[PDB]
Amino acid sequence: SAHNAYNAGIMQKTGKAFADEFFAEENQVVHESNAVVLVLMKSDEIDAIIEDIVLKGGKAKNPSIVVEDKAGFWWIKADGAIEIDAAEAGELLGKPFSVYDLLINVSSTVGRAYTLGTKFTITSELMGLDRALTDI
Amino acid sequence: SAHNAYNAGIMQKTGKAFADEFFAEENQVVHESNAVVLVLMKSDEIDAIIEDIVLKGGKAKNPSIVVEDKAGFWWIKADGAIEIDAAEAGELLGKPFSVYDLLINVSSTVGRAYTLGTKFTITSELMGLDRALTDI
Amino acid sequence: QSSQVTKRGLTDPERAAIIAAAVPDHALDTQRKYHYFIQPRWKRLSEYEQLSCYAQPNPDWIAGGLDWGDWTQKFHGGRPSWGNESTELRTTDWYRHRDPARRWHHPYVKDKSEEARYTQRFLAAYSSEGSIRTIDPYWRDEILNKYFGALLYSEYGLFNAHSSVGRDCLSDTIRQTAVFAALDKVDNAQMIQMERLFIAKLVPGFDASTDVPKKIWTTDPIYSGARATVQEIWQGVQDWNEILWAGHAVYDATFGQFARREFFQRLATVYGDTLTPFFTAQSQTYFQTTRGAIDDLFVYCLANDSEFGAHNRTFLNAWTEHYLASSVAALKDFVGLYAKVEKVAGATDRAGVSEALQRVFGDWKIDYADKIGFRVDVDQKVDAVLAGY
Amino acid sequence: QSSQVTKRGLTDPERAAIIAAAVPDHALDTQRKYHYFIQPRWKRLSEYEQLSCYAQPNPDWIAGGLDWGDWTQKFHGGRPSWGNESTELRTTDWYRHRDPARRWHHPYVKDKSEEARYTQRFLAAYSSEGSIRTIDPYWRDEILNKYFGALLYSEYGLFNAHSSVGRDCLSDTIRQTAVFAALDKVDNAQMIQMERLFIAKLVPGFDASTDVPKKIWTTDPIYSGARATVQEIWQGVQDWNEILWAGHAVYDATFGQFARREFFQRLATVYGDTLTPFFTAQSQTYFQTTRGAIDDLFVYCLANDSEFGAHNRTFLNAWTEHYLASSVAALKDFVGLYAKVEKVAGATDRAGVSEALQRVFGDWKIDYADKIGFRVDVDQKVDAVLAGY
Amino acid sequence: DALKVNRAPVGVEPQEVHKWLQSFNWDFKENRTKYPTKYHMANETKEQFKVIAKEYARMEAAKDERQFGTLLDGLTRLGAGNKVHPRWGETMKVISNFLEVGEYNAIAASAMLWDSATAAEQKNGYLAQVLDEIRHTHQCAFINHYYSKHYHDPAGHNDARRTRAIGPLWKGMKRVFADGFISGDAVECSVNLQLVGEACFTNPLIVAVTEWASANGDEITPTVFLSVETDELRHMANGYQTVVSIANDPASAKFLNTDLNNAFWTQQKYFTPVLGYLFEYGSKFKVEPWVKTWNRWVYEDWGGIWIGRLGKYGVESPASLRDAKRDAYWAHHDLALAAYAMWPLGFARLALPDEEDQAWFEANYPGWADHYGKIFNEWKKLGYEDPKSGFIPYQWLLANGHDVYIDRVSQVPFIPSLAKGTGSLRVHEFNGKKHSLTDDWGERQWLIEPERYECHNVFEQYEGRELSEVIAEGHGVRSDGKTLIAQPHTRGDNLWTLEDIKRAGCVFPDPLAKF
Amino acid sequence: DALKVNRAPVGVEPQEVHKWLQSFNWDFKENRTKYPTKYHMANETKEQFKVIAKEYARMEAAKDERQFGTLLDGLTRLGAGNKVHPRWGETMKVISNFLEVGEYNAIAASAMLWDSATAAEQKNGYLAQVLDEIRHTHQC
Amino acid sequence: AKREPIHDNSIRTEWEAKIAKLTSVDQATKFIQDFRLAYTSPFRKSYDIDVDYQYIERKIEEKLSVLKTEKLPVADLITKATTGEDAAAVEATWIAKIKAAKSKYEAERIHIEFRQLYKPPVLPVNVFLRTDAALGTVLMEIRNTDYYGTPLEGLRKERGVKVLHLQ
Ligand SMILES: [Fe+3]
Ligand SMILES: [Fe+3]
Ligand SMILES: [Fe+3]
Repeated sequence: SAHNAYNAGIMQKTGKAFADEFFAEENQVVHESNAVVLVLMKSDEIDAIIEDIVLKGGKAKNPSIVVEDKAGFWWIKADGAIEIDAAEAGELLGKPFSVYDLLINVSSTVGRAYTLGTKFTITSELMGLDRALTDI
Repeated sequence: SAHNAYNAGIMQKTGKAFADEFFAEENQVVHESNAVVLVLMKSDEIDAIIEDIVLKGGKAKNPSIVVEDKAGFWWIKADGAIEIDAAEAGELLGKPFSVYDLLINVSSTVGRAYTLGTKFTITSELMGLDRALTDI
Repeated sequence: QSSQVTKRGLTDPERAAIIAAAVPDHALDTQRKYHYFIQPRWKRLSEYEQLSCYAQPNPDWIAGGLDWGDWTQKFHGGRPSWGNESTELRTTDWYRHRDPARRWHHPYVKDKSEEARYTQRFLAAYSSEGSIRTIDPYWRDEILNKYFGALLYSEYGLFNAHSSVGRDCLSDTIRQTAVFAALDKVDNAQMIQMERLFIAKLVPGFDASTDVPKKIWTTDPIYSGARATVQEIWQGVQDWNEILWAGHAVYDATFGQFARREFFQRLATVYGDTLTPFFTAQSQTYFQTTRGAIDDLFVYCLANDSEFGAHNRTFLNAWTEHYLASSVAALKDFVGLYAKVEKVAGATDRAGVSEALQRVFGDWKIDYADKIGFRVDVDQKVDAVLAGY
Repeated sequence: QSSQVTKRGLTDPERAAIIAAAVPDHALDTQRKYHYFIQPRWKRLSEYEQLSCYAQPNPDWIAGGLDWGDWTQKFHGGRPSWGNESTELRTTDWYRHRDPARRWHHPYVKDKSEEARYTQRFLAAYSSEGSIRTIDPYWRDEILNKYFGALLYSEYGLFNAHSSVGRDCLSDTIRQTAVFAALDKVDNAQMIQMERLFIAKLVPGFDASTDVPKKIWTTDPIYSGARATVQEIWQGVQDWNEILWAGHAVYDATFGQFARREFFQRLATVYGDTLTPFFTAQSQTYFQTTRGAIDDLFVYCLANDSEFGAHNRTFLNAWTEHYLASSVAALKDFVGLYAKVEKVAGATDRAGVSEALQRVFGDWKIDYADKIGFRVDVDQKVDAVLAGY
Repeated sequence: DALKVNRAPVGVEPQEVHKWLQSFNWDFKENRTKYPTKYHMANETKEQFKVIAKEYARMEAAKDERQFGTLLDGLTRLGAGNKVHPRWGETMKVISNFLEVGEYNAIAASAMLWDSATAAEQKNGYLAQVLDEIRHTHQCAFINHYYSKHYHDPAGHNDARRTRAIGPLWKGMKRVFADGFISGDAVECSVNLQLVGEACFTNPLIVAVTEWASANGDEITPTVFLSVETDELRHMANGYQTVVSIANDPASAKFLNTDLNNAFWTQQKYFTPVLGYLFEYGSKFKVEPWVKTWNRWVYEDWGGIWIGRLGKYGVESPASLRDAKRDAYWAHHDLALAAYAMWPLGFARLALPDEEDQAWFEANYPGWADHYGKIFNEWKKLGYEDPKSGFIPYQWLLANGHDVYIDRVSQVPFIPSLAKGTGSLRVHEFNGKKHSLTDDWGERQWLIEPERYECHNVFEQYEGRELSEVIAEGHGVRSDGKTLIAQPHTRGDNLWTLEDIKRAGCVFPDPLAKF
Repeated sequence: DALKVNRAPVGVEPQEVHKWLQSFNWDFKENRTKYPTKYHMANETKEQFKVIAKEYARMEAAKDERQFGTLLDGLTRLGAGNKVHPRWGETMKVISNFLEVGEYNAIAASAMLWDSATAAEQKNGYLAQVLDEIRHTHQC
Repeated sequence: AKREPIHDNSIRTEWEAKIAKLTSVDQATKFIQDFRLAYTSPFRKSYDIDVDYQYIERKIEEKLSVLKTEKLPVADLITKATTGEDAAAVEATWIAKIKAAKSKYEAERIHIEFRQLYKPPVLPVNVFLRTDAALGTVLMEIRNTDYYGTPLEGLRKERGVKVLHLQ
């Protein structure tokens, strides 16, 4: 879990300590990561999804999820994949809510993200290469 | 003009001075007024209409107009009548603007108010009794 | 300016600091679901139910009410603000109705606004297209202008029948259903007149005034049974359940559906009318949305109320007997219009009109009659109407 | 949480006080009209012009540009990011075009969203109405399913012709006009397939797959001239003015208008099709909105450019000669479809088809040909098409 | 022909359709209103706003999108729902849910007026109002729904359609903004609803309140209420059109001024004390003295611009106006005594005026400190806020001879031994039942019309029952089943429970038993 | 027949239409991109977001209404436009107008990619981006 | 007195037991008329069950209404009062009585009594509402004529109250 914090690892160092790790020779190539990053714009609907889906059922199925408050948006990082069912969001909110309505306030994806049925998924998997995309 | 201020007349007195005028025998019946009161909800479109129509052309044709800032709304009082042409508002704003769009942010009328063509009018006149309503 | 310019507590540094010091650091209750105690009709409480249910302040002596005591002010003589004396039907809970489309005010005007603006874009393009050129001018000036124009008075009469319903009915979801149904009916009347005014701009000397349609509605034998039923439903009764049931589930579902869909819309697509089906697309959509809600109120709920279902069907069957006879009469007058149009096999010949009546009456039997136990012989009603052919 | 929770300068008392101390008590300029220097086409600057005009960073060596110098990075070999080599036509100012509907992105998606949602409400009601029951099943399964279905490939081909236009064209208002025109064409293709999928849910064993329509488009002689013109307009040329003019002002205004309005929409309203006119209402509305903008670009502006009008008409007349011949050929193949439908006098007989062609070609002459000086004999083009009847 | 036609783009604008509306009605002998009325509305009345159904929806949907944008997007992202002063977030439980019943009953009232009118255009103006009042019911609901989700105390925001039934203030709201709109002569209802209720009292209740809301940190209420009143102004026109439509009816000369004065007194009897109580005692930061707000909006502007201008057509300045002015100065302070003393029957948390509130009251209402302020400060010393005090001021009033009565007509409480506003106690026996009346205008209404005014009062219903059992039965508790929704302070600790109420031993008496 | 039919309410959802998009392209020898490239994009590529034109508009218009609500109604009434620190209100002159040119040129770039692709679904993903970048030009 | 709870108490439970024993339209009509004469309006005979009579009244109507649909022919539901009288005849009769009234005190008593005797389910809803509206129109015209003419001291004596206190 703590490896997915915004300020994990090198980010906790300041001053010279930061610089020496930033310029270390091990850190001049990218390091493959199994994480995904999801950014949700703050709104009435999103704040309910955060509290009653992501931080309850979501964290239960994926204990690696970290959610951070960045004032205008929620920053979310997890191992592997995050999944949000628009049909469950609609029941929580009490109003019609398709996957396209969910996308109204999904603001960024660092990962492979896709829509299938009522489900929005952001995954570390290389969709279209390692696993095929499908129709309904 | 100063007779149309929100705090005109008795409203400037406080304490006992206010009470004695409020309970004076002359003030236990209503006094007919030739004024109209118009309340405009604050918004991007309304704030432009206030500055470039009401406080320029409007006050030129009717020097009795007083506009006061009541935080969420503009309070406007004038002698006789106030008139706003939606077609002039649209040219100022650069976008389609009917009389019905103008009504989106007109919040109160103390007076006889009506729509005819592109024009919204609030008047002291007793429309339908002293002067007839017409079609286009 | 003469008065203080008020500082906002949200953004003024001083006031925001004072407000921040007074707000507790924790919530004082954890129940955040607005009117959490409404019983949901579906899997979870909907926003439509939350915003609507129990806004009506009924006491416990009106079935389902949560309040107590008498009203504060009644009519001269004692008529209560709302009361059980307003209808013959009875129920264990007047708040049990749900519109299946879940329309509170915002989705309702949102949808009609889409239709409002798209209609004007379609008219501007239709005028630029010149598509009026292919309409049979006899259908246009004779059937459309005069007899379609007269149908607006049926829609307008059904609209006005809702005035006492909107005052008298006994719960909030029923009242929303009734008011939206009323506005859609007067919308239909205004749209028919919009079409006539539109044609007047494209065809010189086309007269879009209502004078002729009004004369036809009031004096032409073709509409005499319809006008009589509508005048009765509107001004002859005040039981608000009787008005809704007679208006929508009998008259409009039989005569109304025949006139709008089987006559004016269907025959538009034999005489080359590309304009009228755009408007009937709206009235028919409004008819099916209204039907979903009437069905829930009368068929699903009141006819099966655990204590009063059979009691309620007694009145529903009586009403249906009376108003279906009026509607059959109205259709028998109406089918005389077919003498005024060119005979097209399978459409305006006897076999065509007979199949169209089998559709209206057979649909009505499945949609309504079977579900309240009303026994009807479709063939017998078809033959009664053809008597006027 | 691991990172600071940032205090908002709008509402935090400390930060708001610091910000308030730094803001001056007076404005530093009085000019508040965004891009006040755009020359307005109408009485006053519109928001559409303010948000669109000069977003394209053209230098002074592309007519109308406000910037200077060469591009920072060009293609291998030297092709410029944008350049005069992209089209034969010339003008004193590429920014002079205005869409008369003044569509920037928001009004565009606002209007299409209304059509999106209303369409689904209309389909749900149309299915509940049972109105499919009155459609001639031969028109339904033979003409509609197969030949209307194949027309989606014409719309889809015209959509794809805009890909290089969207990359190559030389100003911001032209690019918006072209992209919106492209989306409306692919919308038309998707709507035709939506209708077929809808019918499949109501009529068992109706096959809504594209297999048969695609075979008809690619191999049926009825569409052979149309497919050839569309393949040419799409992949045979890259002058972006030639593509827009050939695509919308010649091919789609002649063949396209005949196929959509005079065949499929008009004959829907002789064979009792109450469903198809709902969809053609959209394509025809999209056609007239697109035409307003194409007209401004080519007819009002480029054909009258103060320095290049006659130069530009030279190319426009040449293009028109070539693509009108292709479109006449395409219509001559297409009218063979009339052999497959029942002969209705004044509609599908020779006199009917002749009047329909007089409408398309006569409208096109007023709308387009007269205005660029192109000489056309309507009667001669009607006769050339009837040769295939 | 089939080849030539004009192909310029044209549509049909709303006012072109509206022109033909008057001709939609038609004559038959049964075409008359179903409702009892002394008046006849003229057949040719026209309406001031030319609205048809399609343009109605277009206009209202555009108001909604901007409002729901501000609420669900911008203000939620700013966290605005919990940036309100607690006194004001509590006051909005009452303001928005009480206003809701007025919005709801106005649906039925306007439909009754639509029935009364003969002119199609006049029917159409009432019809638009029928639709607006549904909009406003849902808008008031949305305020409390939004506060339930985002404010630190959702109790009472989340259940007022049932918890309002416990207390006495709700009864008075039902008279002015529920029964008063729908029970009576259609024209009496019209003056109650449109000419007075809407054209006069919603200016303070809906417009002027937004400045008080903003002062106290609430930007939710202005967003919605200022949009509510955009519709309200078309209802002010409806009320005026009612008057126009009966102006040539000889019945109006006989009756109108009596219906107008009854309605003006009905409305003012509740709103004059209740709004001033909620504005001045339910806020931390005050905008201006309530009596000045009333002067500006009620006496000078509404009275001069509506009533004064109608003098030329027989409308008189209401005879009850002088009594209303005394109420505008003192009656809201009178009501505060009753509201604070009976705090456990409410559904909102209250705060006694603090040292700087008290300075403000005394400066603006000289004599407040020696009458009301002395009482509030005594109650504070007796333990008003402290749940271990066993002190509830209603019994302190009783112990000192300061009995509370409920007006049988208006349902407004009255404390004759302490009141400085208008009124005096009349206690009558009639046919074995005792009745308390409190002013000359309401006593006349009851004496002439006793079968209109049979409303049970809280003392009749609760007689002999202990406070905590009434609250429990009414569900006046938070989700733990024991902490009261209502509280006598706005702090986050030391909340009162049912057992703290029970310890006080408060039992409802019959106040008229002594007579 | 002309009397019996199923009358349950049905529509057609966006993903039902999208399923048929891949089959909208067709083969002819001149069907290849107009632009110079060293690469060949595979004919069978699928897209991650199943968007059609009508649902594109519905989704984007709903984003717009909430945004323009907040800006033109709520933040204007609060006076937010002049509550910014001067350094930052100056910086936004540069950030928003410089970003604007990226939003604008991305319209043309995505159209060029739409030309490069052979798979209709891949064309469709670039096409949606063409429309978004117009949106973003107007937003900046 | 010590009231019981509001919505569930021994008074309402006892009256529900009585109501459950009604078995014929004739018996239930007499029951509901006696109840309404006894316990409703300012001229009721007893205020004893003041806080419960409206709920009890609802339950009597429910029983009478069901009995009507079980035992009466359909045509009777539409055209007759459960007293057996013709509904149109009841209507004409009571409008005649009120229009012959000479004071507001006679008019007021006629209207209140009509409601006590004929409130649904006794009379059919459509006929009842129409008659009650006609009666109320007359009552208002009488009462609202010269409304402020009589002083309170006079109205108090005309009404017949026992004045227990005047401050
Ligand atoms: Fe309202
Ligand atoms: Fe209102
Ligand atoms: Fe972008």
